[PDB]
Amino acid sequence: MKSQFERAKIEYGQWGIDVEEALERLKQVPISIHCWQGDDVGGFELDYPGKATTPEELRMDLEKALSLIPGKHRVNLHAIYAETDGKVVERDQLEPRHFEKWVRWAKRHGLGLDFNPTLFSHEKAKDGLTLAHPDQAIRQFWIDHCIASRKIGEYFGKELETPCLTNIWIPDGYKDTPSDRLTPRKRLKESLDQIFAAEINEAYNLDAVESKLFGIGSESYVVGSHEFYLSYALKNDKLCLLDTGHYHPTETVSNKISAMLLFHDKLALHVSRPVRWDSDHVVTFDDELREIALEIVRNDALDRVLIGLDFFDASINRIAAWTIGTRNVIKALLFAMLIPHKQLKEWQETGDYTRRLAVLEEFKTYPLGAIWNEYCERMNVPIKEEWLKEIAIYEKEVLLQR
Amino acid sequence: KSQFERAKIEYGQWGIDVEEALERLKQVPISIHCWQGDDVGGFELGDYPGKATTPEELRMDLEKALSLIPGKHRVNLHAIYAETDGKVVERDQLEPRHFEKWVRWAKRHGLGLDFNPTLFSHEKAKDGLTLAHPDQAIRQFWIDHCIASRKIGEYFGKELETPCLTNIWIPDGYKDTPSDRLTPRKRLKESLDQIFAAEINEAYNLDAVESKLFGIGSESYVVGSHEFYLSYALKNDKLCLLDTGHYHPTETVSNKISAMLLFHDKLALHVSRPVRWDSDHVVTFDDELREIALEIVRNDALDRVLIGLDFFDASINRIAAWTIGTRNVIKALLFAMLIPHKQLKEWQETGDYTRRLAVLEEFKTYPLGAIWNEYCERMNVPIKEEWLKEIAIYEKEVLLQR
Repeated sequence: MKSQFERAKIEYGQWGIDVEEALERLKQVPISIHCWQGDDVGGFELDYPGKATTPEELRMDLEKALSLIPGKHRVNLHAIYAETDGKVVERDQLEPRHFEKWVRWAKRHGLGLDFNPTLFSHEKAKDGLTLAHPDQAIRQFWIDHCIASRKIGEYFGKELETPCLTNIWIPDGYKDTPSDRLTPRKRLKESLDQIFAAEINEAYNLDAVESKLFGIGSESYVVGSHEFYLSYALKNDKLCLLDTGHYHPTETVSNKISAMLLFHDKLALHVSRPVRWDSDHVVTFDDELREIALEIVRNDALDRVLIGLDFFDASINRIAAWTIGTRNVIKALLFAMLIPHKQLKEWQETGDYTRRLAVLEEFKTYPLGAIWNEYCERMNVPIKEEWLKEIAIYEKEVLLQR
Repeated sequence: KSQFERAKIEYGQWGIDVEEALERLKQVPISIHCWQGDDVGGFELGDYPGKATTPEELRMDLEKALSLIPGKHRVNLHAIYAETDGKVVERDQLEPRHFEKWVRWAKRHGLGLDFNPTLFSHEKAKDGLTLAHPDQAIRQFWIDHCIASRKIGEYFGKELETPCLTNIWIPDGYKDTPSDRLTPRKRLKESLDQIFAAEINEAYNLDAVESKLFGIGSESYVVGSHEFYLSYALKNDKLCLLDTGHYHPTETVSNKISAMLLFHDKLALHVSRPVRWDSDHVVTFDDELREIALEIVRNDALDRVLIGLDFFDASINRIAAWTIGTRNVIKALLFAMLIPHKQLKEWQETGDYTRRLAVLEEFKTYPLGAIWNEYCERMNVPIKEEWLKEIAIYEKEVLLQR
């Protein structure tokens, strides 16, 4: 087989694409994978079979997937994954102790940890408003929670010697047509001001705001819109986090990256396949994923774009969702590394649209597979479909016994 | 007129004061664009007949339309509308002297002027790049044209004692998939920086940037994107101009006003009807326009939102196009002012989504016509359809003879 790799490399090398430099480079990009795929977003507070229902089930499940995904990565956690020890602990009261085990496990595995406060599935979120709720006592609870979550993020970064991204997503909005779009937004601004009042060293923690266009039950209006967070983050030196499923029909995260890189040091990204609404299907190796990777790489933004997954498909093997999802994004970055950017750029500069079109096109049939397979061999994860066998045995022996 | 009086009582029962609304309405200026009158030809060195051919014709046509539009408004001029007395003047050499006849006309009619540099239909725009052209000599030339345009808007403001909005819209982009989305944008940023270097008093001039998603010739990519402009304008304390035809399918300006007023002092808005692309059909009294009006009125923003028209329809009478469109945005403002905000606000704060919905819906049949008709008589413009006569007469007696 390995001649295929040698032969593949001379094809890319005829363009001066150094595949050895690309693999060296790819090796180091971490992808933050999301814990909630493992237990259908259950968490530990107070239809496909085999989910995790237990911290020790979830960590094992994560290990299984990680061992099938080449490289070294991070795990992205939600506050409701706190380990309380059988004590009822309220969300405004969560503390570094409540994530001690996660941090120990991450250290053990060489992982980073990213965090999120949870502002859904909760008594105090029942009216569909949280940070932007009319009642001052509700807003304050959620504020205290977010502040607690930042503290927990600071804890992660200090402990793991890699900054944690603490991302705020709120569900706040209305099912139907609002009579006031201004007042809830105003309240959101005021809540976020208070959440970010205390400074945290950015070696330990970075904050992100995540917009959404609509959700089920928040259909006609959501408070934390794209224009809102884009202005807020820029005003207050915060990261925007972009979810490829959180935008308009035909709306493109690839088109935004480059523009944001001009005005923001760093940018955060959640990848998820939306199908007609924000369905959070599993990421696929598709045109827009390739296009994103091209922007990341082309723009020399590998350390500037913090790449994460977010999807929850309960219709298939969940270890498999993780392994497919993450291998696709890696494959896309690899493909983007294997593009002749200099010639493509020069062609664009000189108005040679004919060649720019032609080669972009011709590169879609370059031996990507052979480069992808060799990289899997060296990074000790199974090649091509062989990772399926590993999942089948773990389904039989572990998942199907639960 | 007793008809008016019964209507005033239906509204007054919610505590809406029609006389107060009418007096606020009378105050609001709408910026009417000159280029509808000559089909965007300008005066630089099949369809409906009798378009303006010369500035005197164009001014007559505008006077006519204005005579049918209730209130006191403004005219938005494009640089190609310079009067250069038979001389060729390059766009970078344009001075206030080339607009004194417009300013003398404006002053004599009590009109404000708004302005735009002209960055299209020119030898130096043939590649479909302008401020973002790879060639430094091209960029520099258009930079100079924009600077010179800011001085002209300054002239306007000094002269008319209302500040001029000088808006930048550029056609820059690529037909097909670009291989570099960042560098043209870095260039656009740099150009703009230069354009805005010289300070000018906000009493005389305000600058705005207009994002588009896409046009003919530029389908895949537009340098001056929404995200780009939003950040630019925020960092550099400049205005955003939103064009209701410049966005995604299902994407609304009405959902953005509230977010932007939370971070920008002032906003500009062009209204036009997009039919499936940025087609610039004549504005109609529709759902989104009403919803735009609602946002402006209920967010207290009648002095914060600079409202203008942008549309070029050649299939119908051009004076009618202005009178329909401006009459529609004024009609929509009136509509908004006659909505019981206080109660609807309070109901949302309360959770009474049933009354919010019911009542917004019942107001759809309130006697708007009777108020609108009274208004038009008070303001000395024909009522209902009767302005068609003046148009028919004008067409026979003037536009036939052209």
